[PDB]
Amino acid sequence: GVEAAKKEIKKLKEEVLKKYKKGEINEEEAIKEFVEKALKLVKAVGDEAVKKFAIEEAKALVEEL
Amino acid sequence: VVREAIAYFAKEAGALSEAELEKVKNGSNEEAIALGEKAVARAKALGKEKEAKFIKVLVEELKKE
Repeated sequence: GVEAAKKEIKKLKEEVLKKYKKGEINEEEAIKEFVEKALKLVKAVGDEAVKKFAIEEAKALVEEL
Repeated sequence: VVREAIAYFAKEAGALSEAELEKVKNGSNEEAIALGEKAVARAKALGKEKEAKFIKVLVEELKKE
């Protein structure tokens, strides 16, 4: 559901950031990996709550890079 | 969600105009791609390099569709 999808989107952002701060991926690779997997998640659970949350987590991800 | 994500990041970056954000959201695929490429160029010109990168990836996604 909405809440489980949001949990997965946040956990994905944290996984991507951890790879990036470990040096395993660069900035653009981090953006790409988040965009690809979160788009999977949003299309599977397309509620407005999920779309909004994913855009917000993308904004937090980009700020932290 | 891709269109809305591009419109939101171009808004936050100030890379597009209100009319252009609306045409990103509710225009044709080709004009959405065109305006996103413009927003990429405009955001990089304004020093929003991370947002330019994010928006470039989303436009690649619009093409892939």
